[PDB]
Amino acid sequence: SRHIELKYPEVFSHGSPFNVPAGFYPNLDHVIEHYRKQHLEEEERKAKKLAAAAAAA
Amino acid sequence: MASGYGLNGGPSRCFPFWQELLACYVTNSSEDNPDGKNKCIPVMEDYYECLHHRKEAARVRALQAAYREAEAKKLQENPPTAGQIRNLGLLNKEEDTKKVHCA
Amino acid sequence: MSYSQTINSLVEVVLVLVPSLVGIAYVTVGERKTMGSMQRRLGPNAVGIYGLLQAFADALKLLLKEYVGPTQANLVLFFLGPVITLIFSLLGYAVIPYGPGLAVNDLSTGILYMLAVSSLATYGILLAGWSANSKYAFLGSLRSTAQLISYELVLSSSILLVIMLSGSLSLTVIVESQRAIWYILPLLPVFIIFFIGSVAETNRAPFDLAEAESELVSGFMTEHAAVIFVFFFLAEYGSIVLMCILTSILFLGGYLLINAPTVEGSFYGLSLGVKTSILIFVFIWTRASFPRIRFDQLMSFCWTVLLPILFALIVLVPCILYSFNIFPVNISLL
Amino acid sequence: SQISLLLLKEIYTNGSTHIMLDILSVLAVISGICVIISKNPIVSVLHLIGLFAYVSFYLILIGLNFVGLSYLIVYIGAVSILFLFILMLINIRTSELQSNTSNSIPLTILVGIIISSFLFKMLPYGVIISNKNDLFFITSKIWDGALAENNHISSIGNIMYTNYNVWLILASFILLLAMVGAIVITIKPR
Amino acid sequence: NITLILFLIGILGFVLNRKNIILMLISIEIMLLSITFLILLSSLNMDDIIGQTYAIYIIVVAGAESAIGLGILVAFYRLRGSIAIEYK
Amino acid sequence: NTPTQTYQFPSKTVKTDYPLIDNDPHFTRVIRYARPSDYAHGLAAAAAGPAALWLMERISPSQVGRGGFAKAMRLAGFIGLAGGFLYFYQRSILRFYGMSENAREVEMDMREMTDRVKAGLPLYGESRLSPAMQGVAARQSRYSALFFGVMPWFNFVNHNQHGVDTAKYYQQAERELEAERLAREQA
Amino acid sequence: TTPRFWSTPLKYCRWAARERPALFFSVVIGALGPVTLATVPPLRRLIGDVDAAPIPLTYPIPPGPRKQLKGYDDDTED
Amino acid sequence: PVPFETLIPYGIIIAMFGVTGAGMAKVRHMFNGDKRHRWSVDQWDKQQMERDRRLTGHLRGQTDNPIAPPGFEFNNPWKVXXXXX
Amino acid sequence: MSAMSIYIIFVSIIAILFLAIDLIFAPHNPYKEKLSAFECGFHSFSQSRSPFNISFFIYGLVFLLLDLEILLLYPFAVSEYVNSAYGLAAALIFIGII
Amino acid sequence: MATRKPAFNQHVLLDTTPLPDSIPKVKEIGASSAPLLSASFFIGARCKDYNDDYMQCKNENPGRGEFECLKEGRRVTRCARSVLKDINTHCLEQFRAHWQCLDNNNQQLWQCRPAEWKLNKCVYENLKLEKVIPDQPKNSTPVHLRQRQIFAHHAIPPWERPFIPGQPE
Amino acid sequence: WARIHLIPLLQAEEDRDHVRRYLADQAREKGLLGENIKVYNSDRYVRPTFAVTPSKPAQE
Repeated sequence: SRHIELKYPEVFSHGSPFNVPAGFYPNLDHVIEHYRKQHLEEEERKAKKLAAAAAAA
Repeated sequence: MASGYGLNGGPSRCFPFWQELLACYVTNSSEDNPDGKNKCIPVMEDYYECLHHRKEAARVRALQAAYREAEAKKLQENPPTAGQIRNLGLLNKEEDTKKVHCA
Repeated sequence: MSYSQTINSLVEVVLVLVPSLVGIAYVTVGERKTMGSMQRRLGPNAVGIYGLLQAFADALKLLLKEYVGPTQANLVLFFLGPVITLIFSLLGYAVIPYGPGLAVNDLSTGILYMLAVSSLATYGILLAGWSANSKYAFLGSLRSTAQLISYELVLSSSILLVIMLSGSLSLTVIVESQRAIWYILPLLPVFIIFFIGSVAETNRAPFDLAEAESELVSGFMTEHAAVIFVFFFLAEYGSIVLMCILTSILFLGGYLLINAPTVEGSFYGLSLGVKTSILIFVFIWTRASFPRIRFDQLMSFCWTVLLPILFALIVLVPCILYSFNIFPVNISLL
Repeated sequence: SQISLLLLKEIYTNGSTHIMLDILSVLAVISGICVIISKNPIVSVLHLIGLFAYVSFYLILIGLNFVGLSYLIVYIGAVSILFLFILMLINIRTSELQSNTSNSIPLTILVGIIISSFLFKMLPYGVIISNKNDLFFITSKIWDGALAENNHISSIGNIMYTNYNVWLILASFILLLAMVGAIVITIKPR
Repeated sequence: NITLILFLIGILGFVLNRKNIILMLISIEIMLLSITFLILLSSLNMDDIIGQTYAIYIIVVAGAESAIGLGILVAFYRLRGSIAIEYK
Repeated sequence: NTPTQTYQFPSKTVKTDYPLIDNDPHFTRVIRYARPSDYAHGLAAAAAGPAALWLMERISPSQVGRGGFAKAMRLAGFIGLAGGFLYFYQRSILRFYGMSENAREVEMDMREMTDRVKAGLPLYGESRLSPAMQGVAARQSRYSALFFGVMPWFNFVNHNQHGVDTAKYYQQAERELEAERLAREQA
Repeated sequence: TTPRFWSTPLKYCRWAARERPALFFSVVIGALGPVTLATVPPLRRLIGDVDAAPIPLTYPIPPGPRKQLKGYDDDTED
Repeated sequence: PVPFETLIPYGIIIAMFGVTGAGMAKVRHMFNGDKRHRWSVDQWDKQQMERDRRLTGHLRGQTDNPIAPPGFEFNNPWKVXXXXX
Repeated sequence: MSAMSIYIIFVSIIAILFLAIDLIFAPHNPYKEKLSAFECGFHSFSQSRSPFNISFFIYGLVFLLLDLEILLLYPFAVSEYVNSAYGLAAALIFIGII
Repeated sequence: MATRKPAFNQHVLLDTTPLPDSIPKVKEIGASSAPLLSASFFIGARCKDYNDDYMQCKNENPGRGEFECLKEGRRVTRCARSVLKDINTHCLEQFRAHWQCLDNNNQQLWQCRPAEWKLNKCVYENLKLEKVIPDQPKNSTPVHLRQRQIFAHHAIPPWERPFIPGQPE
Repeated sequence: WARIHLIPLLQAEEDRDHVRRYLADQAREKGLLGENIKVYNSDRYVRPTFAVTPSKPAQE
């Protein structure tokens, strides 16, 4: 793979909370949407596997 | 710089440029398409430009040589003295300000 | 501004240096006259009326006394050390507030500035003593190095406990913070410890090991004569007053009171001087009361008594602050 | 016709002169040389503390007041201790007779130029600036970023104990090993 | 630019030194100083407090190194009796 | 009372076998959700270290002086207690990390939290610390029991950044609020 | 002579106070900190002593949509 | 009895501190325009003092005039330096 | 020009002016016995430039590191309002290991 | 220009060029530092919405606030000129009495409490505006309404009383 | 809180100055360099690090 996935995607929440100029920080709503999708997808994937075992019982 | 923490306790001046490059990579690069990250190239040059300033150093060099060679050649009538410049926008120095602004 | 920058800077430096160098001359006469009273003596009373010209005769006598450069001595260093000690001792007066911000430099980090200037001036003592290449001056310089390995951590530890209350590192803000209470009341153990370290920091008795006359002949200054000796004396006595000022800055409210600007500014100046003069007396009283400690015992006293107690306060004091919701805001306010 | 650009000298509120950084810079290199070419280990260590003082004064003049004072505070005590070890572990007289030859000058020139040429490109535009049309840095003011301006010592304190506390914890372990190791190897055996 | 010049002094004062091991240990102190200076000067250009934080941690480990060095040097001297480095 | 946004912060997604409940659980939850097996294993692990140093003494004596072995027991006793508590904490938090079978934990998580919703109280509780300080705390301790072999760390901060969409709790409680009202109607 | 802590902790604490006071009382003063952190805050909030709100260190940007303000427009300038 | 000659050098030391406090305050009260000086100044105050020079010519001059003097939109100073960015 | 810069100048000129007077208006008559080392009146072995035991050098090593430790505590002192509880814990963890 | 604080600034650069006719002109506020601090809590009490609208616009256009929120900035300047005029036409003596004390007192509000308590009651009964500071501890009396100021060099006089709106003498 | 009230009318004046000089430089470049070269790929305003100055300060 040449694609790097961040070990720490929480670096998107970094930055000083003090002396912030207005409009200094970029709007990263799309990044949060992407990370939410990954969490929903992985959890959805996980819920569709432990139910197959219930079927295969 | 990339951290988000500057010298006055406020945020680093190149942090918005770093967050856009990270945002661009995460939201364009993927396993399905290795080449989405080519969208990140202009975003990457800007982060380096806010860090080192080579392109803004190059523009000011060009314009500054162009500017001085024009003002040097340009006709000169009367130089506004430093005292006149110091009197710009004062309370009772209307004459000095008008001379400075040539209005 | 109204007049020149350079002139304002000029007269402010003069108003700080000149009255301080006059104040240094009188601490030397005052110590000689104070111990004598404790010793049932008089002290200087014949060089000027009531002996008030004695320090000037001593000063003038030495600047007209022959300098000797020993053959065994590294001479450039033999002169460099006293010059370093004098300049870097007198620099410490450049951040003293004689009123709110009435300092030659109202620096945001004037406490660290004082630690840097004091540490650099002791290195002159070390260098001058070694440079002499005589046994007693060699033994004197080694004691001065042992002494700074003893008191420097003690002062730096002590001051960090004051900065936890003030939150500033600026000398005026610490004084302004004491309008709530003088720091000698809540920080009473720290005041004793800082005062003890200041006596050791100044090589004053009972910690006069580097220049002890009953063990070494003059210690580090034994080969030093004329102006070189006088550089080391002005450094020492100027250090005494400066450490008394700093102790008054950090624990006794500094300038806080116990044409119109002139009348008010005078009260700040007197108030700082009165509290400094009391602490100057405590030094002289201390030299007159106690025997000299042994240098092994001073190192063990700072390192197994003082520092262990100071580290435990460094833990305890912020725990009291968070518990009572009294961490100071670290913004610019006072 | 139109002036449109006014260069005015700043009356007050003006900064220092940048000439002094060139004075401190040359003295810092001069002093660095003398630390290694001097025949006596005490003038060598005297030049050492002078080198740190010039580097520290440079740091104060560029506005890095805490690190410059912190450098001078820590390296004066350190140099004083280094002095103490030269007295104990070096014969001063025999070392002042420890004359060296310049058979290593040709190596110096080659090794000097080759590293310097290679690392000159590694350093960035921010630093290589100011090595008849010069550039001038322009600064202005903001109010949103000035509501509570902190001092650099406070800006580091704002994060040294929360965001980057792992470095503090590791730092502490290095100091602990030095406090234990440096004593285990030099303690009087009894 | 003073960063390279200082770094070259400490590198040769370490490798070209024919006097004693305290001067060896001094020249390391010079190299670290020049690197810290490069990091401190860059951090002011990029508005980064992290570079000053990085600098402060190179000072703390540079003092830890010099204490471990002086401790090892004493151990070696007690047994060898000279910390002079010998050529010919 | 829907927040209209249930994933405020970007979080790391890990490929694990079981469902993720909380990547940064509070210390009280790790203790509360610990199974009786976790007490049993941690207690045995704490006993293992001084019992090991006892057997080494019995089979191969150290030939130590008169009071040295009792001193060594006190150190071995502590290190096993410290090592066995980290073992017990790690066993419960993995069920929170989705890295162990956690069917019991999921249901008692869905009950506790949906109770907090209908009570109107904050899911993860209230914090004296500032919102940014909470972030630093979440980013220092999330998934941090994976490093217990090297550096221990426990979450004592009530923060809202736990890596899970909170919609399922709200989406759930209202259904318990829908059925409660209907059941009250027929009375 | 000197007691051992693990044999008789109280006789050791008496000996440590009398014979090694600077070291022993360092441990008391230092330990008093974590005792302060565990007892003062609960009792302070018990008696209504409320920790103050954090002071603003950055402009407090209001949340929610903009308020659709009418007034102070360009026409009002003259 | 009281050895008052012993106390005279302490009276002189105190007076010199009084001279210094009196001197500093007067020369800065003069330098700031017959006005008490400023202390504990941050980037906000330094900027506000320069915005007073923009309206009055004196860094410490004050105007309650609600309207700016004409040309105030142009005298906003931009600082120029050769080296320390 | 700033008060600090002139302050440095004046203290140095005073260090020069005092020194210059003594270098000019005092007699200078150097001879062999005047220029010898002081040893209470008897000449002895010159051995101040040879290695000398220091019985307190272990203090100098530990002094080196505890200075680094108290300097690392000074940013906390000037940042307590923001460090608060979470930052206090790390400062206590650091001072406990030290 | 950069927000870095200069260390070697020996020169100043100006620009006589005016904003283009396409941008509406706004007369800038002419008040200096001491008057603006004495009127700040009255600017806030009248122009909060406009101040809050400017900043929310800038946070709505990151990196572009200077060029895309100009109308809001003109609105704040106009709103804040209204209070300055209002204070002038109705509190001129008290307003000057306060910000002059502030100029002599390091712009420290606690150092000029008797002048604030007079100016505030004049503003409250004339411009109907009232100083409000959020999240002040409820147990303790507000610091701007405390009779005794601990950090004031000159003690607040017993005769001078703090001003609370809605309470008579 | 007293500073927070002053911040928007002060930052509104600073922005008018910043936009007044940026627009002025954009004109001064199209008239001297023929066009406006781009230092930044983005449309975001960046506070100038370098400024063109005249070759001489006011005569005084």
